[PDB]
Amino acid sequence: AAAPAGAAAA
Amino acid sequence: TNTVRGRFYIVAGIISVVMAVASIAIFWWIFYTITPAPAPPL
Amino acid sequence: SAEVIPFSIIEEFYKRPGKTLAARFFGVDPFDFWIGRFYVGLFGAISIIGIILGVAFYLYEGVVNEGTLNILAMRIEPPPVSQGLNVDPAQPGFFWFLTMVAATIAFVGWLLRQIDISLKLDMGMEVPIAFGAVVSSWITLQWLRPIAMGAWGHGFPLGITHHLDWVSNIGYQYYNFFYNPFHAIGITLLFASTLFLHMHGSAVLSEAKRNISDQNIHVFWRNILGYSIGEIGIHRVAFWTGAASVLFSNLCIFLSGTFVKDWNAFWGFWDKMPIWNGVGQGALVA
Amino acid sequence: SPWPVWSGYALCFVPLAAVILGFIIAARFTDKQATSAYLRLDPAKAN
Amino acid sequence: PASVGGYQITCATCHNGKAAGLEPYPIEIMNTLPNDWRLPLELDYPGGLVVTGRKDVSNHEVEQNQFAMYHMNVSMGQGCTFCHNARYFPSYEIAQKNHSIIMLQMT
Amino acid sequence: MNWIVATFMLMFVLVAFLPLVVSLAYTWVTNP
Amino acid sequence: PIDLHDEEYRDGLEGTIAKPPGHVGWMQRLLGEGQVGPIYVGLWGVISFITFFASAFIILVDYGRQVGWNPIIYLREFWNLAVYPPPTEYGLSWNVPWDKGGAWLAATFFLHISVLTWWARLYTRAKATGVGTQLAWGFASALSLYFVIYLFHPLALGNWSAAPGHGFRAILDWTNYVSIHWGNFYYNPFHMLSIFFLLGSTLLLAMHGATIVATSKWKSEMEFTEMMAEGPGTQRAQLFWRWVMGWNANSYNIHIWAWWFAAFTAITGAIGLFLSGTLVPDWYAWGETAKIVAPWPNPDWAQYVF
Amino acid sequence: RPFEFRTSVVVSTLLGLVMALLIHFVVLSSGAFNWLRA
Amino acid sequence: DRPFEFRTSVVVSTLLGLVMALLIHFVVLSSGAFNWLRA
Amino acid sequence: DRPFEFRTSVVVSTLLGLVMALLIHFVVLSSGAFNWLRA
Amino acid sequence: DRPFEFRTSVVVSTLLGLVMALLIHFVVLSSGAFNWLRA
Amino acid sequence: DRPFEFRTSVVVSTLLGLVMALLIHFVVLSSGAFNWLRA
Amino acid sequence: DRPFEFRTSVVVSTLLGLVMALLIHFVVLSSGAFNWLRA
Amino acid sequence: DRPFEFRTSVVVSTLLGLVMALLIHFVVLSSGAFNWLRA
Amino acid sequence: RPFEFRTSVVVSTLLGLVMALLIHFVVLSSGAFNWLRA
Amino acid sequence: DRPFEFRTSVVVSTLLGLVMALLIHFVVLSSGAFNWLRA
Amino acid sequence: RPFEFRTSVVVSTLLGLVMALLIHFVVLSSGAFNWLRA
Amino acid sequence: RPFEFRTSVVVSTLLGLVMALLIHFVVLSSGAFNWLRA
Amino acid sequence: QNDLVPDQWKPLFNNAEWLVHDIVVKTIYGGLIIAVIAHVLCWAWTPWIR
Amino acid sequence: QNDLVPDQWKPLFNNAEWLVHDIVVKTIYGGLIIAVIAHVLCWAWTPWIR
Amino acid sequence: QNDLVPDQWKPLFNNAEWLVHDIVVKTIYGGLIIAVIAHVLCWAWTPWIR
Ligand code: BCL
Ligand code: BCL
Ligand code: BCL
Ligand code: BCL
Ligand code: BCL
Ligand code: BCL
Ligand code: BCL
Ligand code: HEC
Ligand code: HEC
Ligand SMILES: CCCCCCCCO[C@@H]1[C@@H](O)[C@H](O)[C@@H](CO)O[C@H]1O
Ligand SMILES: CCCCCCCCO[C@@H]1[C@@H](O)[C@H](O)[C@@H](CO)O[C@H]1O
Ligand SMILES: [Ca+2]
Ligand SMILES: [Mn+2]
Repeated sequence: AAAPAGAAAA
Repeated sequence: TNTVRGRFYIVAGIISVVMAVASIAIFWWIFYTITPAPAPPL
Repeated sequence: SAEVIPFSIIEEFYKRPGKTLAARFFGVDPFDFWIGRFYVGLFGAISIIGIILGVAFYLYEGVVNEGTLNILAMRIEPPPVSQGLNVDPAQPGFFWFLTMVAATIAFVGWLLRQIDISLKLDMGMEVPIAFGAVVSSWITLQWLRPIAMGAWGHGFPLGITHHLDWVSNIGYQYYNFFYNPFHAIGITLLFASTLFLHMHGSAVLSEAKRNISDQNIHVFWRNILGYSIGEIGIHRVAFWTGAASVLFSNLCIFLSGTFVKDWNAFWGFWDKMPIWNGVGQGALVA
Repeated sequence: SPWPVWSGYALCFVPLAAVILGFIIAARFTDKQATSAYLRLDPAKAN
Repeated sequence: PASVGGYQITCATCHNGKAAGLEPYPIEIMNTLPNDWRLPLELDYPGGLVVTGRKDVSNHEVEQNQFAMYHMNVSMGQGCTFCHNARYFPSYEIAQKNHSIIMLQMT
Repeated sequence: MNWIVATFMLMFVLVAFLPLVVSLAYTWVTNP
Repeated sequence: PIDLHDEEYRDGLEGTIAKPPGHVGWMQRLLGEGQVGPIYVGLWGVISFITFFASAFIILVDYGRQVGWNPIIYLREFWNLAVYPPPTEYGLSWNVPWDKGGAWLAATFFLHISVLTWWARLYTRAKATGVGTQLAWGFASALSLYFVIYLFHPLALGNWSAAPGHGFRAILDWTNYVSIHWGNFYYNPFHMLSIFFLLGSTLLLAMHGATIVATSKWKSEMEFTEMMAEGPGTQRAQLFWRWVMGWNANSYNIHIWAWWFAAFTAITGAIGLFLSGTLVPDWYAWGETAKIVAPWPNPDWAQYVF
Repeated sequence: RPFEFRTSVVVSTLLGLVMALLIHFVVLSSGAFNWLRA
Repeated sequence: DRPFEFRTSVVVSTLLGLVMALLIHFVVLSSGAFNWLRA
Repeated sequence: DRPFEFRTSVVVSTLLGLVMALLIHFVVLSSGAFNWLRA
Repeated sequence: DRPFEFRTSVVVSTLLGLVMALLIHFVVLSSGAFNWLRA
Repeated sequence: DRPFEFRTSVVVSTLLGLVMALLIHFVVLSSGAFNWLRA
Repeated sequence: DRPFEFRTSVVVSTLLGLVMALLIHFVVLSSGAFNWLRA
Repeated sequence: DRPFEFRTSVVVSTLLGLVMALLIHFVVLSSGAFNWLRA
Repeated sequence: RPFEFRTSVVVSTLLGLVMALLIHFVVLSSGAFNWLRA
Repeated sequence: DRPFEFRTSVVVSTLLGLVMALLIHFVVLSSGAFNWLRA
Repeated sequence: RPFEFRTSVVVSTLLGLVMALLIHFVVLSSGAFNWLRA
Repeated sequence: RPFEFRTSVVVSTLLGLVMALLIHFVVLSSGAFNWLRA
Repeated sequence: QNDLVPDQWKPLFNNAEWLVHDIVVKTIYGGLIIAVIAHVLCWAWTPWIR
Repeated sequence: QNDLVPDQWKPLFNNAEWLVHDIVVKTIYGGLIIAVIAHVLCWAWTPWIR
Repeated sequence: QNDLVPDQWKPLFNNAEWLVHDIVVKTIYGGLIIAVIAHVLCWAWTPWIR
């Protein structure tokens, strides 16, 4: 869920 | 060291350095040999 | 394929002993360890020695020997040009020399340390090359040019506002400095570097958190300029331009006290070429 | 007076302090973001 | 002052071994200048070529100043730093600037 | 001016160009 | 809903030319990409082209008039010809002769229009594809300094001759003259800030390029897919800069650093140049009152004399 | 369709405006007519 | 689909009118032919 | 969902107050209006 | 979820105190109002 | 196969001839040896 | 686990003390109030 | 778990001692207070 | 393909050409020999 | 496989010959030893 | 593993060599001895 | 396990070469021997 | 591990950290005593407040 | 491991680090004695406090 | 292809490289002879050491 850019995508 | 490649690299490096310094040396020897000294002022 | 890793596994996986330059020369690195986050080695001890000594000598020359607590009013100056290339502990410029030498060691040590780290992670040697360009800038300004001129008094003073008085006086002694061709090339490369940095930052930020493909940015950069460079070529161009900017500026400052004395006279040949000399009349001659 | 003029503080020292402090804060937040836990490829498999 | 040497103006000055045909402004010294620029001798010195900090002056006057200043340092065989400290051009800390004021008045 | 020391210093200034040239040549050779 | 093929291979005014595309080999070998074209032309790209070439036509015809319509003297003297703004005796007036400032005014107006329409083109083409409008605002920050140099500083000073001439040598001359007029520009503190940001931008560009090329065996330069899951190259770059400096960055926020370091240069430059003539008429004297000038009582001037 | 009407309209309108502005600038600089004089 | 767009023409007209107004005001007021804002 | 965070308000207020206080102190010090730290 | 951590408060307060002490000592020393460290 | 293309040689020869002709004409005109184009 | 580490405190204290000692020695030597290192 | 490593502490102490000795010797040599290594 | 031999011969040819040109100009501008005199 | 392509050798030799011919012509013309395009 | 003898040998040799060079340079530049003088 | 006599031989040879170069340069460029000008 | 520490300071100290803390505090006390003596001697030599 | 280290310093030192530490402390004592002698001799030569 | 090239320098030269190397050395020898003759003639014209 947690991603390098700071976005938490499903 | 054991292969021919390393020996060639070392010899090429030393040859290039000595050729550069000797070229500069002979250039300046010829220059100072043939070039006249400047005239002193009046 | 991809999961959440806490970056401790990442750091622990890549730590290995002994793949540096000292490990290849002596067979072992005497300082092959880490302190905190930093990696110490040979050339990490030498660099830190140089850093501490340079800071201490700079502050001793500024606070003592000048009696000022204002950091913007210090003139850490070299010896006069009448002293030649001689060093004397009983003469005013001595501490400047010490500071200069220490800085050189620090800078050179830093460079070599980078190579060591590049060898530990199995990388290329691009960062040492790009940094060695500006280390050569320092060496040209403080070592080669004063030796060719013949005195240590041709180097720059190390004050925060006073090293700019040297730049102003040197630039107006060889007037006009704008007419130096290598100077123009260096300024062109600096401006191009800043433009390229802004363009790359904008391009990567404009596609970050979006449900698009990787081909949208190519179509964008091809609709506007007619050419898109690619992802390996943007970063290659960045590296090359950044290095060349200072590489070309080394010549401009080296050739000023040697081989040249006036950059307005340098162009005196241009109007005297046989193709177009002797073709106008009045204020249109030459 | 041994003191600068008021525009010396307004034009020189406040921007200097602002630049230094902003650099420190931006570096702190950049490093905090970069060393956190998020999606990465496994170093053991990927190498 | 006596520190300049005490040399005198004679016939060979201003003539250099020629009777007529003297050229005050040869084509060899017009290298970066228009080939009709002449020294502005209708002004008063000091004050004729001062530009620093003036709001009744613009880049046209600064260009006219720079033409004369390059003529001067071609005529001395020197750079700008012979008469100036380049960190402040209004400064009078080099004696050659006063010598040059006297020589502008003479010419 | 010595003119012999100045030439060696000029050669050092020029040899400072070498790593970038080698980088360009490496890029050209390794990408046929 | 974006069809990239239609966005690149359409006809009309709202379409592209230079189709079918070309291919340059040495660009493919050195840079990795070799395709040139097609290039979009629209309404904002035809208004920029025509206005730019109107201004260029005016400048080049005036060059020819100054030379005397002689092609050989034109070639000889090309790099030191210029079109200059009206002298100081006129104010901001437009009732100036053509050979004493009218051509400069016309050409500058057309150049203003061209740069504005180019900004519009960047904005609209960013929205036509699916990307954000970050190049447009970077160009706006760059244009702030341009409009201070050519429009606002002359307006606040009260004459057009405070603006640069149109030529190869005239921009260097403008730089020299403007620094000489207002004291010394080295003691301008926003000049110091601008230099800080410019040299930092060059530092950062060299660093980023070198570190991405160094780790390119593991495809670290594909920064679009690295911002979703990081692989071995990005991990190695992070470890390199952590073991060198003590702190590192991401494959995302490094380009944030890049954008802001490049943007601050132009903004600080605009502020410094605008303040240069209107509030502080002498920067060395100001720096002397602000305690940032070193005394220097006994200079060794033998260095500066031949 | 080889020729588009919109391109013709845009190009002709822009050229007309550019020419009008240029002629006005030239005539103002000439000083022949009184116009905006002192 | 539509050969001409109304929104584009509106934007272009507004920008052109603003630019012309600014240019004419500056040209007219800097000539010195009118007695406007005189100390 | 709150429009603002309390932490941001606290940090902004503290920073603004500190900068304002330092500026006012140094502006008053160099004016010469008050005796204060006078040699 | 606390708004503030104690560690950041401690670090900020300590650095602010040290910087303020150094600044006030420098200003008081550079005024000439006290016979302190005069020769 | 073929080391050179005929098109490249033709282009190079044409460009070289044109440049040479222009250069020689300019040198002769500027020399002043022939009457030619005189006022 | 714990807000502060003992090692960081030791390191920071040592660095600060060393820097302060060197700075105070240089300032007191520069002041000229003591007959400390004179020819 | 010990807070420090012994080898690193030895290295740091040795480095500090060497730097201190060099600094003090170079400061004393050029002060002219002692008749040592005089030309 | 090895890069040593071609690089060596190219650098040798460049050095020889540059040295010959430099020595010829130095001898010409000295006036020791008659050579090209008015 | 070959150490040198024939095309590169031909191109280099042609360019060198042209440059040398131009250089010698200009040096000899500028020397003044021959009459050539006088007046 | 720690305090290996070879590393200590390397460190000692490097430090001794550097100190010898430094002291020779300092004594030569002091000008106190009549050594290598004109 | 990683120690060998070849390492010591190589290190000592390179060190001797560097020291010989440095001593030649220092002695030649001095008040005595005056760069062999005499 | 956390057994020689007093019960109050368990959440902050270990055994080794406790020993190193004790060493550091004794060193600090000795340094403070020496600093006081040095200042008293310097004042007896030349007072710096006049 | 630690068998000849004293009981008090077991969690801090090793079997070889104890020996290296003893060598270091003896080196420091000898250096301090030599430094004191050197300072006394230099003061007898020319006092630096006047 | 490694033929007609001696085994000592086989890891460096091919046969085409061998032919090019032979041409290069022959050119060098011819140039050296011509240079010696040129220097002798120039010395006979005007000696530069007196
Ligand atoms: C007129 C001025 C006088 C003079 C007046 C004074 C006065 C007054 C003082 C000194 C003090 C000192 N002087 Mg004195 N001194 C003079 C001239 C000299 C000269 C010289 C060549 O002229 C020298 C070499 C010295 C040397 C010294 C030092 C021995 C000492 C500074 C200790 C220190 O660095 O603390 C810093 C050391 C550190 C290791 C930094 C750490 C300290 C911090 C603050 C606390 C943390 C401790 C740490 C956590 C413990 C862990 C263990 C460590 C890792 C080892 N002085 C002249 C003659 N000097 C000071 C002193 O006596 O201190 C004992 C002092 O008060
Ligand atoms: C630094 C140079 C060399 C080296 C040079 C020497 C020399 C020389 C000697 C040794 C000796 C020894 N070395 Mg060793 N040794 C080195 C590296 C090592 C390393 C290592 C981990 O790398 C180790 C474990 C050792 C270990 C040892 C011991 C086997 C042995 C005995 C020490 C002792 O008795 O403690 C006691 C420890 C002390 C430190 C004594 C204190 C003296 C100090 C140094 C004072 C300064 C000297 C001063 C001029 C005289 C005294 C002052 C007065 C008090 C006023 N060496 C390095 C590579 N070593 C000694 C021996 O007996 O040889 C077999 C000996 O003489
Ligand atoms: C004697 C010379 C003076 C000096 C006088 C000045 C003056 C005057 C100025 C500067 C300014 C600057 N100086 Mg300075 N400067 C000096 C010495 C230095 C030194 C040095 C090492 O000595 C350095 C590094 C600098 C560096 C700088 C820069 C930081 C800064 C301008 C950068 C910039 O953003 O340009 C980039 C330029 C732009 C962004 C505007 C132009 C481009 C825009 C984007 C429009 C272009 C579109 C175009 C029309 C399209 C046509 C192209 C088509 C493709 C064909 N100066 C000394 C003191 N300097 C400027 C400044 O900012 O002041 C604070 C300025 O005005
Ligand atoms: C006479 C006064 C000058 C002189 C002035 C000129 C001028 C001026 C020129 C020459 C040119 C030449 N001169 Mg001459 N020349 C002089 C003395 C010399 C001396 C000497 C030892 O003194 C030598 C060796 C030469 C040698 C030469 C040749 C290199 C060259 C003629 C051959 C050639 O290649 O063009 C022959 C051309 C071809 C073989 C190609 C055919 C071109 C065709 C005819 C196309 C022409 C374009 C046409 C006009 C367009 C119309 C097309 C229709 C619309 C269809 N000159 C003296 C000093 N010389 C010319 C040159 O350099 O040309 C390259 C040249 O322009
Ligand atoms: C003009 C006289 C100068 C002087 C100028 C020089 C110069 C120049 C040199 C020395 C060197 C030496 N000098 Mg001295 N020297 C002077 C005054 C002194 C004083 C003094 C108190 O006055 C002292 C103590 C010394 C001491 C020394 C030694 C450090 C050294 C002794 C040579 C040696 O060890 O063999 C060295 C050789 C060996 C141990 C064996 C080497 C093996 C082979 C036989 C060497 C030939 C190699 C050769 C390059 C060929 C390479 C082979 C191929 C690559 C295959 N000199 C005076 C001021 N001195 C030399 C040096 O630094 O050497 C390290 C050196 O070059
Ligand atoms: C006398 C003239 C000067 C003066 C000139 C110097 C000089 C010069 C030095 C000192 C040093 C010292 N001075 Mg003093 N000093 C002065 C006045 C003072 C005053 C004062 C209040 O007046 C104070 C407090 C001091 C304090 C000090 C200490 C900081 C230090 C001595 C203690 C030490 O570190 O242990 C001594 C050292 C050790 C315990 C380390 C162990 C050393 C071992 C023996 C290694 C020696 C190297 C050896 C040759 C190599 C090994 C052998 C090989 C294998 C062959 N000085 C006056 C103003 N001072 C020294 C220093 O800074 O040392 C770090 C130093 O070099
Ligand atoms: C006589 C007046 C001057 C002098 C003037 C010159 C001039 C002028 C030159 C030399 C050159 C040389 N001189 Mg001398 N020289 C002088 C005194 C000396 C003294 C001395 C101790 O007195 C020495 C050691 C030398 C030594 C040298 C050598 C460095 C060199 C001869 C080697 C060479 O070129 O062959 C090496 C052989 C080759 C490199 C083979 C390559 C040659 C082939 C044949 C290609 C030739 C090009 C050809 C024109 C191309 C035509 C192509 C066809 C049309 C297809 N000179 C005196 C003081 N000297 C020459 C030089 O530096 O050349 C590099 C040179 O040009
Ligand atoms: C610089 C201020 C001069 C000094 C010093 C002397 N002369 Fe001169 N003189 C000067 C100029 C600019 C000219 C005009 C030259 C021209 O091209 O017309 C002259 C001219 C003369 C002449 C007349 C020349 C002629 O008619 O052909 C004479 C006879 C003459 N000058 C004499 C002269 C003497 C004797 C001087 C020393 C006492 C002397 N001049 C000094 C400028 C200057
Ligand atoms: C001695 C022959 C000089 C040379 C060489 C240069 N300058 Fe100079 N400068 C000189 C004088 C005698 C004066 C005073 C002019 C006056 O009418 O009073 C000046 C003046 C300037 C100024 C303006 C000073 C001011 O107060 O604003 C500037 C900006 C200036 N000069 C610049 C300058 C430059 C750029 C030079 C190198 C080309 C240069 N000067 C040389 C004397 C001499
Ligand atoms: C390199 C700088 C611009 C010059 C371009 C023309 C030089 C020759 O360019 C050739 C290309 O034509 C060829 O396609 C590639 C390999 O595909 O190799 C290059 O050397
Ligand atoms: C709309 C843009 C701003 C317009 C501001 C116009 C400023 C006019 O300023 C003019 C000067 O430029 C002119 O030289 C004199 C003539 O005496 O009169 C003034 O009013
Ligand atoms: Ca001219
Ligand atoms: Mn990137």
